[PDB]
Amino acid sequence: EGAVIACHTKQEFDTHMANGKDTGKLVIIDFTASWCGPCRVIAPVFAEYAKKFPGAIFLKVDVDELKDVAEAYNVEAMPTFLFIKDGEKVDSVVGGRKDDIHTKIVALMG
Repeated sequence: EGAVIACHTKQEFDTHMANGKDTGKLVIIDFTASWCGPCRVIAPVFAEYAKKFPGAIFLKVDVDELKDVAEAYNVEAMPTFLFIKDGEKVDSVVGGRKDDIHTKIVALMG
């Protein structure tokens, strides 16, 4: 319903990722951290993108909660936005680059 889904377990992450893959929707993951200032700044923006693009799935993964998922995706700066289509990584934005994130959503959705 145009909401950011906070994934608190790998199981939670995987079920939403599978839903995206299955339904052909773009999935955007915000790899974030509670200690991260830049993450805080971009958080409400990511939430507003979720409302703006109800046809895409917006996931939030706290890197200290899901250390294995962050590792598997090679997250090495915070925040990192990964773009997933058909289950596979297709793009990324490193840092709270508001315009770049918007541009990439619009472009990858169509």
